[PDB]
Amino acid sequence: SWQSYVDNQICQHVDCRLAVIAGLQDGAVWAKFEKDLPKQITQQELKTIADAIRSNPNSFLEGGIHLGGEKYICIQADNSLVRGRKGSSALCIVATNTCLLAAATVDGFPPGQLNNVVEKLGDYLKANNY
Repeated sequence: SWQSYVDNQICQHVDCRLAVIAGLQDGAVWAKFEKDLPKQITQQELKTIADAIRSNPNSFLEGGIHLGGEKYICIQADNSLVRGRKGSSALCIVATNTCLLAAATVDGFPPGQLNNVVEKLGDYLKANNY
């Protein structure tokens, strides 16, 4: 299931604050895991991200990356990979052929392990034409 990808492939390999798989066209949530977020992740947040990663990755520089009612400052943005930080919490977002994959880790978790896990799942999905 989509939820098993979130709970196992992502959140048993990193210590998640959040993880989500959503549709790249409409931001529909296919699966999600949350820890202790100020607000539940919304389709509106996901669609905003999807539209920016598809049409203008620079938009994340103005006003940040909003997910779970939290703002992450952008440290990397292009049409298939966006990364951010909120304090010592890292965020990594990938666009596959059909999906947005996003995960953020608890305070202090190594950003590179997060990036490696998300990018690896993205590559698996892309290799299956997802």
